[PDB]
Amino acid sequence: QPQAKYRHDYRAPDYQITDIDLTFDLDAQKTVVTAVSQAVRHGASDAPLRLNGEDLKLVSVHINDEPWTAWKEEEGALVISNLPERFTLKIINEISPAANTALEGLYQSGDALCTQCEAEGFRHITYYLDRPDVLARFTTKIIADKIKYPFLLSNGNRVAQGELENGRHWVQWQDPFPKPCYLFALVAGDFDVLRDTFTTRSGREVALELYVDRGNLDRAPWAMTSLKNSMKWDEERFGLEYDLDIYMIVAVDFFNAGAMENKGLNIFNSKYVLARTDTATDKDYLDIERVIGHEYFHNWTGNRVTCRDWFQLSLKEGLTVFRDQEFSSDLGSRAVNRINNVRTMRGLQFAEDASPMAHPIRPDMVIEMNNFYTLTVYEKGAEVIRMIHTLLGEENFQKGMQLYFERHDGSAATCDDFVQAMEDASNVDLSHFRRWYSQSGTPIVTVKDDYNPETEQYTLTISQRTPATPDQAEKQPLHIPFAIELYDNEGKVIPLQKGGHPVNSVLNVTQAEQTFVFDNVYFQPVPALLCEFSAPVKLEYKWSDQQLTFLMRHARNDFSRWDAAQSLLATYIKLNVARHQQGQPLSLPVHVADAFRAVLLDEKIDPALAAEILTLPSVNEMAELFDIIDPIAIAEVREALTRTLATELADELLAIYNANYQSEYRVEHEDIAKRTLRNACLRFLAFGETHLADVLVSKQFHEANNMTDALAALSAAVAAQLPCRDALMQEYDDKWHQNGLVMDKWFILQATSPAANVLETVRGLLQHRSFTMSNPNRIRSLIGAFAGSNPAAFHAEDGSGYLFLVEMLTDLNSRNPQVASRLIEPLIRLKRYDAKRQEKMRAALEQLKGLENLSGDLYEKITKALA
Ligand code: NA
Ligand code: NA
Ligand code: NA
Ligand code: NA
Ligand code: NA
Ligand code: NA
Ligand code: NA
Ligand SMILES: [Zn+2]
Repeated sequence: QPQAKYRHDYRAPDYQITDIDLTFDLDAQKTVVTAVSQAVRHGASDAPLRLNGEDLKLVSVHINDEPWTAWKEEEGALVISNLPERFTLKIINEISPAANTALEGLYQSGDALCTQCEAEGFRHITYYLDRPDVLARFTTKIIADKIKYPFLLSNGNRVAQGELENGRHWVQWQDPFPKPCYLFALVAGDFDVLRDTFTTRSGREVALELYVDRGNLDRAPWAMTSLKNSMKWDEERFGLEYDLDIYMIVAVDFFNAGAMENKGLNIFNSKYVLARTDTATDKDYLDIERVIGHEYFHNWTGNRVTCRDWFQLSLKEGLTVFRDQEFSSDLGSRAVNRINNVRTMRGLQFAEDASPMAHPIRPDMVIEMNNFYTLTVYEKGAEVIRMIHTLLGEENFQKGMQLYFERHDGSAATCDDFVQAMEDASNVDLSHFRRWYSQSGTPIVTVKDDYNPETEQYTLTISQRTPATPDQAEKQPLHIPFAIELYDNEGKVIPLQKGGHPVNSVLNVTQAEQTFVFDNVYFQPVPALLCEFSAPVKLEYKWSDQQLTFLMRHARNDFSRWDAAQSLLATYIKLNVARHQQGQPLSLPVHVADAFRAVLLDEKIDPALAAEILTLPSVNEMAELFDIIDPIAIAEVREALTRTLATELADELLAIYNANYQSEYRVEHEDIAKRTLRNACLRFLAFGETHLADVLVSKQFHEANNMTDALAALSAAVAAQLPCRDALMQEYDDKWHQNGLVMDKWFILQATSPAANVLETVRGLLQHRSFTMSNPNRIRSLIGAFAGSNPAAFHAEDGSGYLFLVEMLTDLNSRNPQVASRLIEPLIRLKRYDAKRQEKMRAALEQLKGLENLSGDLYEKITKALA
């Protein structure tokens, strides 16, 4: 029942706050906050100051040290009337970190106290202008028990400290950069601290401090290393240096999201900090690197230039995601990064864009802004930034970055400001391109071709449309950069030209329908279309199998080779799902299996690329091939396809598995790539002849000298239901039960198991010694993984998965609505399923709609879903 807010309602605030002096008298049960703000009236003389506040106990209100009588509290607010044009506001209020189970505001993480203020959490700390176009200079004094909280941290530099009576002490911090309150942070606790330094290119020496729970210093150096790598890369690639003297990171165990870019004092979920080779996989290492980079990158794209309002979230997030992908891609394998980001787009983001929650990357309407930290705003947002990069090229794109910062450094900006900077600096016209900000849904691009041997011309007829979405009945054509390459019979690229002039290979597809003609095409080409996934679109082209296997062999970009393989598999995934619905077993032409045999035996192919080709689309990517999802058929077909390839390629699989053995473990990209290939081979081998598979898998688990290899073996034992499974699963538990992060991997394998009794096991794990409903990571690794990553069990025909999720959400709605709203997502996809499943999913949603004290977070999603 809160009301929707609308982007078109934006208005400049009636009051600004320029400076705020905060004091916290910290205690888990009762913290007392004193906030002295210097305010200035911009609006009308008679306009009251309206402060946001949630669950605060107001103690006093003074204006220039006069106790104020002209105020009132209303729902979510303190409204203060009859004010001068400039004045000092002082508010004292109380809060209770220990009661804060939602983990928004000031809360408790184990024995630590920490904050999360984005999007609107600072209002849970004191009454404030909790909107990101109000930027203020903060000073923060923190008073606490010295033994319990020996480290008292906030943004910026320490400027004062003292000791008090009765075992208390205090520290005061000042951050010279004006900031919106969402970037405020405070941490209090007892930590081990890893300290290091980075010297910027101009010579600024930056102290780096990573704070971790006592005992975890053995797991901190990789995050420190990645922080230095991120700082170096931002200098080399974007020309950006860190702007303060200290960079602090705190790893906390209780955190709803991944991490948070609070200026000078980032707060991280420990999953994105803590690694050592026996606890963390290669993928953990690269996610640490990604996320460390991402928060660092926000220092410019988010902090030095922030968001005018929350509808502009993608201005920081699309651009910072783009930056983290570029970082990862530059340091590591660009092809593997691009592949993975495309898998995410097509299999997860396209599903959101086809859901009741569909929105443009710059939303128009929001009820609960924490619901809009989405695949769309992030991943599609980054694809839009990448399109700009495609249209401008690197040099002009960097000119646009520089112009963006020159204009907006020190302020809150809009998506439109950013696009204008890019357009003005490059002289590329982005007026049509802007529609990508305002239109939801995934465009479908249909391509037909014609080769004319009399004129040696090749013609592409390209059409686009975006189907209506629930949020938008009106859709219009976009400016779609559509990259192509044309290949002759020997696999060489044909120069693109027309009328004697070269033609850019990025075509501008701007109309509902258009034709493009290329001259001097001396041989009928095989096209590579939408190269490097040049726009976030569904491609419709009538490929032959042979065109696709030809691209798998000859395409110049590794991405195109993988993508061609995906298009080849899509045909046969669809075929086999229809078969499955008719009771018929898997059918695959011999020449398809041969294409994958060729990948395995090709000596020149990068193993990173080979590994991706040999990784089948996930059940989520497979679901996107279909209008109506049959999750049981998809799961069974994926397995049958794995078993068919395991049998047909058994000898080649074992040979490549053995050839990529590595005795040394290194977190190095060539090594990672070999190991990904070897483990991609193991997945198939696990589905071969049982006794061979069992031996191979058990052996890898017991001989692994690193968690990447041990987990790959354990996961294969679960997936193929091998005899060794229960023993290996018990061993892992017995060894790792005290380590939450490591047990998350195990809860995911339990939740995603193909066993017939998976729900009964998942329910039993609610009582496991390593599980707790108080920890978001545990919740997501057991309950989220079941609902979101085991659609076949979640969607069991008896409706048991939906009932289970309802029960869990009934708890989480009151305990932690943000995590609840993450976990409801699979139920809101009901219209993609068959009538009988829809009926049960609607019944489940209607039960949740009637919960007493329904959170705004759930209410928004439930009302869209039931419409
Ligand atoms: Na201000
Ligand atoms: Na001040
Ligand atoms: Na309130
Ligand atoms: Na690279
Ligand atoms: Na054709
Ligand atoms: Na054709
Ligand atoms: Na437990
Ligand atoms: Zn971010």
